[PDB]
Amino acid sequence: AKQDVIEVIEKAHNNELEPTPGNTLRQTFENQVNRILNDARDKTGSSAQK
Amino acid sequence: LETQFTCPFCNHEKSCDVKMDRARNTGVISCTVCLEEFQTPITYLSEPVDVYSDWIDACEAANQ
Amino acid sequence: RDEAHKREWNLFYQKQMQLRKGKDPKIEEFVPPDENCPLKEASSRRIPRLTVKAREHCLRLLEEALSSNRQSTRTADEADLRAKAVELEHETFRNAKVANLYKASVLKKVADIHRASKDG
Amino acid sequence: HTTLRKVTANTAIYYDPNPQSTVVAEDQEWVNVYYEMPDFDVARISPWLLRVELDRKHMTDRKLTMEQIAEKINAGFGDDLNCIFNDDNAEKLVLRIRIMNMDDDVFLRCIESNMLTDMTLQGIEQISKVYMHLPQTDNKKKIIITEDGEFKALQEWILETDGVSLMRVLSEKDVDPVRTTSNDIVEIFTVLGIEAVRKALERELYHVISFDGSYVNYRHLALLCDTMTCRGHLMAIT
Amino acid sequence: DDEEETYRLWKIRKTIMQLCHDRGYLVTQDELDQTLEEFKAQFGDKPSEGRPRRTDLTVLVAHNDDPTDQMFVFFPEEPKVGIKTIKVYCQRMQEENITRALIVVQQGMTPSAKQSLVDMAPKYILEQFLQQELLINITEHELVPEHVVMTKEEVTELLARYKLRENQLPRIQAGDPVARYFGIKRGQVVKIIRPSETAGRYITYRLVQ
Amino acid sequence: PGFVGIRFCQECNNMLYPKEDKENRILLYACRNCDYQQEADNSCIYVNKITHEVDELTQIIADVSQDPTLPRTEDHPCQKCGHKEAVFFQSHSARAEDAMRLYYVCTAPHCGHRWTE
Amino acid sequence: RKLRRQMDIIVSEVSMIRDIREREIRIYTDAGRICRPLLIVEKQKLLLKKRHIDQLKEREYNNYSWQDLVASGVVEYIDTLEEETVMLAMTPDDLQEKEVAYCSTYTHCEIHPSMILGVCASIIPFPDHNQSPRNTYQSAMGKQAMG
Amino acid sequence: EDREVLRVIFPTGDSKVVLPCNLLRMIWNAQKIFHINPRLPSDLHPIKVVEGVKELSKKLVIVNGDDPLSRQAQENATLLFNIHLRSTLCSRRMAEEFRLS
Amino acid sequence: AIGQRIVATLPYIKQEVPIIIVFRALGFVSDRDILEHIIYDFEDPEMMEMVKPSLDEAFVIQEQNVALNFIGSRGAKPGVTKEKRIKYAKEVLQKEMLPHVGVSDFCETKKAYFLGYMVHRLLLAALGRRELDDRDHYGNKR
Amino acid sequence: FIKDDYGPESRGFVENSYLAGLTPTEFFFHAMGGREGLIDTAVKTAETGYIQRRLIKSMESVMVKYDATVRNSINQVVQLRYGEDGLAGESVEFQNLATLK
Ligand SMILES: [Zn+2]
Ligand SMILES: [Zn+2]
Ligand SMILES: [Zn+2]
Repeated sequence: AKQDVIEVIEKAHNNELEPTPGNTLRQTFENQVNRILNDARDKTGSSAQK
Repeated sequence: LETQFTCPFCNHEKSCDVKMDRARNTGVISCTVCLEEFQTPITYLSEPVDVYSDWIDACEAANQ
Repeated sequence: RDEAHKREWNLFYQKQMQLRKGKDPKIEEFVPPDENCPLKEASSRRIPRLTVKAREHCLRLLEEALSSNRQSTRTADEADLRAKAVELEHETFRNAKVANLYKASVLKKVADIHRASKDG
Repeated sequence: HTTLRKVTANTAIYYDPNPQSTVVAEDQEWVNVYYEMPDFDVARISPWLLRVELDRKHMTDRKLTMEQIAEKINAGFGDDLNCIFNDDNAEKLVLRIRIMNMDDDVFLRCIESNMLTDMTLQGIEQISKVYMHLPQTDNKKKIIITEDGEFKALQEWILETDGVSLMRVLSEKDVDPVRTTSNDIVEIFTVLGIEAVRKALERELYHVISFDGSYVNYRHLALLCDTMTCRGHLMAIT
Repeated sequence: DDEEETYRLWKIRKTIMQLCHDRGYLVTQDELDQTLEEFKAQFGDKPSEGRPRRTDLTVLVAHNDDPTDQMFVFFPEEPKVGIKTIKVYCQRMQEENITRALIVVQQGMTPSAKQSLVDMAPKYILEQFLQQELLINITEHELVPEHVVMTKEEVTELLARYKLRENQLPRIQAGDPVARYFGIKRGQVVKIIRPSETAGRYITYRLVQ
Repeated sequence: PGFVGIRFCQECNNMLYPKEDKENRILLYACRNCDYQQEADNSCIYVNKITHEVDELTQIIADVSQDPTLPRTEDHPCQKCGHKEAVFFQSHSARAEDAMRLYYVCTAPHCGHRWTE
Repeated sequence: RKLRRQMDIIVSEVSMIRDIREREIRIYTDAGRICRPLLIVEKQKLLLKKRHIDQLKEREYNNYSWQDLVASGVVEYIDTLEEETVMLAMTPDDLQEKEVAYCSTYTHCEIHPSMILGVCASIIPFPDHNQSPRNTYQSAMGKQAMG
Repeated sequence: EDREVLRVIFPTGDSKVVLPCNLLRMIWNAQKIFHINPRLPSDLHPIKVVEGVKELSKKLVIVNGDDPLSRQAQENATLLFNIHLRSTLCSRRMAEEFRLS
Repeated sequence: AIGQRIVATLPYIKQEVPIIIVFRALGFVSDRDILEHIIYDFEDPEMMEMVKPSLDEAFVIQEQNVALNFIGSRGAKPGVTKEKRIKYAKEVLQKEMLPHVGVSDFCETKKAYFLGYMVHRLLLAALGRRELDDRDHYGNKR
Repeated sequence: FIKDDYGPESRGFVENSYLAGLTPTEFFFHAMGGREGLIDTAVKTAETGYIQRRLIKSMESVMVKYDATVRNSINQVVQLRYGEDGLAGESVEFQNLATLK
């Protein structure tokens, strides 16, 4: 998950990131980062549950 | 701020009324009691305080 | 608010126009088209401040555009050129309602015909 | 809602003493192509130019053309002004504004300020933004009954706005006038009446209560809404 | 500016036909289900040119209960209606013995014109409508339940059955959009039928005040 | 075009205002409190850039390369002097929505080269 | 900074802040500024050395106190405004070299991160293993305890 | 007809409703109390079901009175419950699903 | 109206006063000097365009005494004589406005510089060239 | 941290479990998070209390009458039958309509 967030940051820093409709660039970047981190949290929680 | 001022001539409190004719850039201050009248040029930043001021200044200058 | 400012702006505007307009409107009488005018409804005054001579000039430009299209594509008939130009001018007059918009539409049509001729 | 400012790249007020020769070669060539003959009166012209540059991106996004903008200028100001524009096949989208003869430059400044904000090219006022999405929840999907007699949910596009102009929006073509609604209950009362606002108030309160997944028996909500609407007007709980 | 105006006029006419039918006046099914093409055929297509003209859209209908009860619906060309045009309409209503009229205004109407409207109320009942209000039929919205105007005998039966005085019923304002749609005045009672998730159906009554 | 600056009267150092010659039809910059006049050459009295396409590199100052809290990179050498180390940061300025763009400054003293990628 | 670390003309309480992006240097000698001591970091090294620890161990005899650390320019008081311009290492482990350096330009180091806590929260054992509201609740219940 | 009315009342497909008497649990209780064997034919005449449901519907009143207003109000007040009762106590269901005596 | 006007509110003055009037009352009449105190880089046009409305609002009050006449006019208590008013205004500017800059005579240059710095900070905030200050930042507290 | 660090650690992602223990920065960020909830409680209490008082004062005298209508203190009819069905809310249950779907 940390490497994925790093990749998203690198994409945003090189202007290779496009805003989703109805969102500016910063909101899109925050959405992607929060998606990655929420998925990581859910996966780790599932592993702990198992 | 105050819009009614004491007249320098008759010393009647709040007896002076000020009219701002902005269209002609002139302020007219008149005492209701002693009927003394004074006219001064005014600007859009002017207020009844500055008309009352120009009147006091004109009085003191004329009384020299 | 905005509505109060919109009316105040209008008050500021009309008086400035009056200052910038004549006391009385020197109405230049509409020039009646010559009987040789190939412009449909040449006597119409639908579009204000539009002269028949301007329509004639625009139709001349349309004629040049159609001639360019024909010579590029080698169109056979010639009478169609005049009829097509007159029809285009009449359509433009029917659609538009202001002189500047009319002229812009005619120029756009000219550009379209030029591009079509370029295409072949 | 779309004003001119939402589609303009920049503006500028020049001093063109004669339209025959302008300050920019592109503008001069285009104008003299426009200025082939006297389609006007030369005396009733001012040398103060107002040049507006538009964004092709925004205009295409809204499917707008300089013809519509010029028509809007004509409607909002009339023939007292002079708006001309180049073809859309040019490098840039440009239009020039003049006046037929306060100073003319300050007047042009005032016109430009009003033209950018007050003049509207598209949309409804008070509606600042609109979101278009395909619902994934059945509460907003279109539920129909098939010829076989079964409930079927069809995914369809719905729009969500930031403002409320319910009466104007309901009258727009291709807008469903049966289901289109508002979350502003005072507007519902104004447009649809007291029974409509009763129902809408019930729905909004239910949404608020059940967002958490909690459940409250319907009769309590109904009693509150009836108390608020029984006198023919909206009675605030205050 | 022309096709949009034609569509607007067609929509206003359709809504007016629906309103007249709901109020008990005689209207043909073809008049109700008139397509835009039929509107352009019977009427004009270029309101800017003057065809159709708003004076050509005037409608006259007669009540089913009796032919003598008739209603006018004129559409003034003037965006704002003053007293003078109201007086013209009142004069022609006098001439034709018509006691009811609907007026559809574009921009609105002057306060003094409204005062005139309410001044001659008992003799003539002429109401006002913005065309923006008539561009859609609010009674077809899902939020609006079925409203039914009760007769005096029905109101008497209701008050006797529930042993109520008129002031004990729930209220609806005379300026309510549905009340204006049905043209009900103070003192009348409207019966509202709506579905309920607990009982299935529920009838409530509102007095016009 | 760009922004059009303001002029000051030579006689009383007050702001000059645009005026035209009705007889000659040329643009002039004339004082109000005084009667000084000047002949213009830009012929553009006003500009308003709605899109706000301004150069953020102009605002950056080379001194920022001395900030110990900025990150440093050895993968974007500058061309002016060839130094391999540089600091990078974001615009952090209003009127810049896609401001995640990075800006670079050479850390070599007395070079101060700013650039973007 | 040299003068303040030597305590010649500028007392330790004084704050000096340089805003590099701006072109302002702000110096504050006012009262009421909250500050905390931090270890000074040179190129990538603590100025605190083994000899300082040796001297402090015998502070009873050699009269070597905390004031001598401040006088030797090994520790510094930093207020919030100056903290805005500091590159702080949480522990000296941050000053070690890494395959990919994070900062490599540290100016200060924490004496110990547990000093962020107050008097009441300092008696909680393993507070970094609890939900924060529980630490907050203990911070009051400790004041209500009997002793 | 009840089904069409329900389709109008619940334009969505949500069949979950809040009603007084849990008919399914009552039928289960009746099955257990009277030792109903589902695997044998029942002695319950299907016409008995229809008439019994009609009388029961008459017996549960929310708005009393014989005038047309009272009758319509009573019909409305118990409409949903009566639809549920008729669709639960059907002769077909009573015969082939619940097998009550 | 058309542009964005900058107005300063001084202690013991119940109405806002244009900044240029305050600068004139401090003894800086020419627009060039005031702009030099407010704008340090004259090559920046955007800042210049942002200050024009303030100059336009106050272009008739071109004299120091007129400005001190104005400020005294906006005061809570109105003295009948202008001489007391310009003196009262001179008292307010010298003693009540920015005391930490100075409270003695011949300090008008320092006051002008600090007021110009304040206006410069306001302009930087307006142009988005500097972030707004945070009220909860503990460096802004004592 | 360095300036413009948008990574998980910088912006408050706690990658440790409570058993492992939080690092100092994670500890501070978690404290900020918890402070948020404490504040929310402390403010919502008064907001909700005022709302509750207003609701009660608005509906205090509404009650079921012996004719089974719901009326206020002024004897105005609020509902012709309580809940439109004339039933109390403690005796109803969730049930499914079998002929809807
Ligand atoms: Zn007097
Ligand atoms: Zn000068
Ligand atoms: Zn370099």
